[PDB]
Amino acid sequence: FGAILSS
Amino acid sequence: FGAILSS
Amino acid sequence: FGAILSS
Amino acid sequence: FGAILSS
Amino acid sequence: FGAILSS
Amino acid sequence: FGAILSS
Amino acid sequence: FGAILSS
Amino acid sequence: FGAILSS
Amino acid sequence: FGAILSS
Amino acid sequence: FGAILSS
Amino acid sequence: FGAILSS
Repeated sequence: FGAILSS
Repeated sequence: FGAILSS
Repeated sequence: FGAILSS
Repeated sequence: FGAILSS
Repeated sequence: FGAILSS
Repeated sequence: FGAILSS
Repeated sequence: FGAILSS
Repeated sequence: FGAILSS
Repeated sequence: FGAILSS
Repeated sequence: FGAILSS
Repeated sequence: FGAILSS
C-alpha cells in the first residue's frame, strides 16, 4: 500500500 | 488536511 | 482500493 | 470536505 | 464500487 | 452531515 | 464495504 | 470531521 | 482494510 | 488530528 | 500494516 498525509 | 491511501 | 480525502 | 473512495 | 462526496 | 455507505 | 462520513 | 473506511 | 480520519 | 491506517 | 498519525 502507499499513503500520503499532509496536515 | 490532505490524504491519499492505496492498497 | 484507493481513497482521497481533503478537509 | 472532499472525498473519493474506490474499491 | 466508487463514491464521490463533497460537503 | 454527509455520509455514503456501500456494501 | 466502503464508507465516507463528513461532519 | 472527515473519515473514510474500506474493507 | 484502510482508514483515513481527519479531526 | 490526521490519521491513516492500512492493513 | 502501516500507520501515519499527526497531532
